[PDB]
Amino acid sequence: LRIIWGTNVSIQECTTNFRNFLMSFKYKFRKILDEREEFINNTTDEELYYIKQLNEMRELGTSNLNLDARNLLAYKQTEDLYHQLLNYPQEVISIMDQTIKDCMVSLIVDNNLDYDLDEIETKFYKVRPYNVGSCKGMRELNPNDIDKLINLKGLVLRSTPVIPDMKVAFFKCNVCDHTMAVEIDRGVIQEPARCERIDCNEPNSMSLIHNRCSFADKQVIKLQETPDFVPDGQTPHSISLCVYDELVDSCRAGDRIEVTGTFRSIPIRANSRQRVLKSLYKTYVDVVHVKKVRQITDQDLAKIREVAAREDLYSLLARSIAPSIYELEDVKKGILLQLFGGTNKTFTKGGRYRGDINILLCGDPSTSKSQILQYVHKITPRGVYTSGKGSSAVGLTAYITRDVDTKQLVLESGALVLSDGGVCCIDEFDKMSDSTRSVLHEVMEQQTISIAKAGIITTLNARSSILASANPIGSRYNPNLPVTENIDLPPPLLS
Amino acid sequence: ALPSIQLPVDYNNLFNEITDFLVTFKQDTEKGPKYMAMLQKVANRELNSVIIDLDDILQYQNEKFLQGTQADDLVSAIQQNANHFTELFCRAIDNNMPLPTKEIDYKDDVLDVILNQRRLRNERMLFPPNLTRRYFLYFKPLSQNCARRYRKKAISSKPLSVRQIKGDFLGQLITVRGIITRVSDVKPAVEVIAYTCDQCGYEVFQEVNSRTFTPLSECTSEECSQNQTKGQLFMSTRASKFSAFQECKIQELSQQVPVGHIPRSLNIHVNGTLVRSLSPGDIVDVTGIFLPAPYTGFKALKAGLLTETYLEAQFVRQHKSLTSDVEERVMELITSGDVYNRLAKSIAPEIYGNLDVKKALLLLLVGGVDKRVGDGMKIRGDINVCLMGDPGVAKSQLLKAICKISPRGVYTTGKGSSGVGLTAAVMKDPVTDEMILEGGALVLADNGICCIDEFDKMDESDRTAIHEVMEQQTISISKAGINTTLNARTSILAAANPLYGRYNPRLSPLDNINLPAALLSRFDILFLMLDIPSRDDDEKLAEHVTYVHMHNKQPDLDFTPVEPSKMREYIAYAKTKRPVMSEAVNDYVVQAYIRLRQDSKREMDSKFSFGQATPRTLLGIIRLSQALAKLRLADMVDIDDVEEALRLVRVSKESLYQ
DNA sequence: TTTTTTTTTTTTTTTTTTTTTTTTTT
DNA sequence: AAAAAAAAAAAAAAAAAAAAAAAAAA
Ligand SMILES: Nc1ncnc2c1ncn2[C@@H]1O[C@H](COP(=O)(O)OP(=O)(O)OP(=O)(O)O)[C@@H](O)[C@H]1O
Ligand SMILES: Nc1ncnc2c1ncn2[C@@H]1O[C@H](COP(=O)(O)OP(=O)(O)O)[C@@H](O)[C@H]1O
Ligand SMILES: [Mg+2]
Ligand SMILES: [Zn+2]
Ligand SMILES: [Zn+2]
Repeated sequence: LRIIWGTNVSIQECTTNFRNFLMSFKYKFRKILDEREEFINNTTDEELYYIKQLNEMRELGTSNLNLDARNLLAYKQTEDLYHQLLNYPQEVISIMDQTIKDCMVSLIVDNNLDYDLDEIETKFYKVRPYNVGSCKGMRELNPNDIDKLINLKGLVLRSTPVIPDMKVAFFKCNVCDHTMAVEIDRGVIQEPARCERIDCNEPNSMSLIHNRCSFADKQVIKLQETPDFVPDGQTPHSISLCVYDELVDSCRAGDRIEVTGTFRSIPIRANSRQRVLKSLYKTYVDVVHVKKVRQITDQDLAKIREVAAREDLYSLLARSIAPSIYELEDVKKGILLQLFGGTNKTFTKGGRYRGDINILLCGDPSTSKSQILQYVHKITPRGVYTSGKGSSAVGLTAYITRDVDTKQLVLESGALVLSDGGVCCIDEFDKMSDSTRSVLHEVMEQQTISIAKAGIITTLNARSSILASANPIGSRYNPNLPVTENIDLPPPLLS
Repeated sequence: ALPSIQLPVDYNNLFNEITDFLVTFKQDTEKGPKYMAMLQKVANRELNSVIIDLDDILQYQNEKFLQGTQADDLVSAIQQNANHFTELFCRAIDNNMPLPTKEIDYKDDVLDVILNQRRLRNERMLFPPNLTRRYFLYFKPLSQNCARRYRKKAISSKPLSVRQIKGDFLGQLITVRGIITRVSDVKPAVEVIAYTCDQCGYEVFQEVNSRTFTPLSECTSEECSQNQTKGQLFMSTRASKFSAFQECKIQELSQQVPVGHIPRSLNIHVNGTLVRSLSPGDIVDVTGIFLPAPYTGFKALKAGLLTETYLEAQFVRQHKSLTSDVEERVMELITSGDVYNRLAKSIAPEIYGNLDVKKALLLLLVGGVDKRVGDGMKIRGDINVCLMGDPGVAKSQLLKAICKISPRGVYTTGKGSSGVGLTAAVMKDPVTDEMILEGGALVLADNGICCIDEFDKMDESDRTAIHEVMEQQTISISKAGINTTLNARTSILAAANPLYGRYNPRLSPLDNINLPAALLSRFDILFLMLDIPSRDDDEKLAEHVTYVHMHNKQPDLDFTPVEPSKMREYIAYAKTKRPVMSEAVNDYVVQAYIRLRQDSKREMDSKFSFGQATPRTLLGIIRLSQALAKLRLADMVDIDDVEEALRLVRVSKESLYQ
């Protein structure tokens, strides 16, 4: 009956439509909707996709939903919500959570089991809609769609630490020591006027206790427009993203993500002191769903065992690692043996004994060693493929550098430390400088790197394996001359 | 206090004449008024902009002159002052707005819902008109043709420059010719702000006519008149009206700058549907109102009476596909015949000779097959052509000329600027002082040609990027904590300068230039153009050069210069085509390669040849056959195509002596 | 071998001005 | 209601000079 002020959304019909949608929907209605021909109806029409996810969530206890927009449009009666959500996301989502609140009860008591439901009552639920509409870049956003759900795509540049946000203030009285909590609305705190205690009742006797309040977590992300869609002679644009609650610390730096969220615009103050504002707002998005671009099962164990029971396991993974490479089976044998490595041990008296295998490939200049290295790069779990042509003399180890965003100090590890426990591939070994070479010498001898700069003295762990590829001087490796002259490498390093 | 002055202009008669012009005006050449048609079109939620023509206003004045009754020269009043006539015309439009004739179509418009909800409560139990407005009003400058038709001269549409804009033209409608250099993103600017008041009365509206404002934060309604302290106003974005705003900078053209001076710049502000009409790098003629900025805030005190300025834009005039037409153009060029030779020849018709180089530049313009093999293997189809030779052989016109043919191309030069390897992750942009990931020139040209002039003097820092592109075509990015890899598939056209002058009877080609052997091996083709003195060739070269100086036209000859747009149309169409190969064709390639290798084993000699053949040579043979097949043929490649590719490679190889 | 050559690395802010707009204070 | 006092508002940065290293050669 009554409608929330401003909008046209009413809870009464929305709740009923949603419950009908959930208990009624199947893949049958979905495949009737899309009906793109060659659509499979093999028992999927009666699978009850929503109810099975609902039950598996109830038994798991996790609160995560992936409601889609096309599926929401599939049902005829709930088609209203499709156009009623794009324009009023917040209120529709509020109805969403309120209906999911009793979606639990609708299924826990169907057989009248002994589920507590008290932890269900305490916990809250929400939704993560995706594929709301056609994806449009940030270069086409008008003020005509403020406070409306959109889907954006872009490169992640950076993230900020967790930001506290006050929810419940906490005031103490400096005379009678009475504690009272005041909720804040939209940021502004309504100050208590005088102490509620009628006996105390003193004007101007309030003190704020900062560490006794209640806070929630925020994160801010920075996006950049993808180079593919940019036109000629332009500079990429940027958008700031607000992330709350469980989605915080999800987007790593440098990834490319497609997100769903509400566009918003806020004013920013002209003068820091005065109340005055300037007639130009800033635009950002509050995100609700993010998508990007171990624990092996027992069946995996069984298949691993039966494959390991093969008559000749050596040759099979000899040929698998480099399918393109023809012949050169012996180097593949060596690399396959290297990728496992002998056992590692460190007994108290003698000390640690190495268990890493180092391999150097060299010879005539137009063989296929670089492709071999790029092949072994992918197979190994943790490894780095960087050429030795140049870069810093400690570019493979720690390098104390000044932070760019903040005028602070950061200790950044190198490529040998970042290949700990794996295989590190070095390309163009012959161009590596005389001063940085010694660094590798301490890596291949003691497997540790020590840095003593800017008041910091410390040691890291290398424990990696070196596979390198080099080129000679000239267009051929003449067998008559020995190895030393051609390869231009110190005898100990080759040894 | 404030003294008073008498001015001839009276706005009452002006408003009367605007009302008369909106109704009466008819196009003399649908029937009826010209503008009440488009107003009815607007009322149906279809047209978002209203554009007035001063030619049409002159037509109404001329009609009245035909009747003979006096007029108020509305066209001159608009030119002299235009910031007030916009509001006058907006009010005139609002008064005579036609009713919605069809398809009311109220679906989910938030402002519509708010306005409809207002009616019930207000009637059961005056706002700024601009809130209900949707159309945007723009003026159109005068036309010299219509002006010369009725004299009266013209000032608003004359193409002035940035420098010719004096302080006497402020507050008028003028036009400026220049090139756009910087354009910013679109942001919302508030026009009417609505505050919600704790269920006190109802939301209040305030208009903003400046760049800076103050919130109300006090409820003055009759129900809100009660004395109890109750709370301030909170802004509501949904009930507020925004507008699209954009700012750009226009710079004076090099032709119009006097000697010894530095070009100036002008600022342009655009609001409404006209946004996004201008992009960087465009030479345009922009009309608008020239207005003074307030310059307030900090650093205003020192100026005192000095002001900024800007131009509110209202019109844009830019100076400068699969269809049956382009379907027939390619057929016409096919029927023309001699596509190979004519295409090579028409490239830079000024330069006489070096015809094989012109054949190879065509193959570089087209691209070979890029096939993604399974299990991670990839093969490149891009072309790497390096042109070496003595100075003063037309080294650096040839290159520049090739850049014209393909739109996706960048001409990068020596250490004067760093663009080859500038894949930096830091950008100190003055507008916001935050980092922006900035790609280099190699990344910028995707599916394009990178013309690297003076490649000898370019530093090893760029040599790293050149080395990596030819290997994997994926640029790794700077170490500013982003760990990004960017696609950089591109073709390379390099121009070289031999060490200490010209060719030297030193036998090794490696001795002639500094470039490493590994770097040169990745190049698909190497061309040596040595300047050898011959008495016959100098005569024709001198005659060809001097004919251009005597008569600016190039020397007329039986050779026909094909039209450049046809060049581009055929090149693009060939690029879209995808060849395919057969098992029989590639069998002869093995015999060719084994013969080449059996030659190379004994080809090692004192002077001729560069090292020995490599499987990369076999790969480049197929890669070059790709372009020669794409040139005219389709589907399976001809056997003679391999012969043509081999011939071109062999001529390039034999260029070492020549 | 001891000469020449070469990159390169912080060096930077301590000051300003009279309005204009805010809070205290007789 | 009418005075006297007190801060915000900075922003900015390239272009040149001097000194110590880490690579080149008669
Ligand atoms: N075959 C030719 N046809 C026409 N003009 C030519 C030819 N060869 C050289 N030129 C002349 O050479 C000039 C163009 O090349 P230019 O000498 O300017 O540059 P470059 O070859 O890159 O040499 P540099 O090393 O001096 O920069 C023009 O004067 C042009 O007339
Ligand atoms: N044995 C081989 N098997 C397959 N391809 C080869 C072989 N030898 C050479 N090639 C070809 O030659 C090229 C070798 O380049 P690469 O080895 O990466 O350069 P680099 O000599 O710098 O390591 C590859 O493109 C590859 O296709
Ligand atoms: Mg030149
Ligand atoms: Zn108290
Ligand atoms: Zn009120």
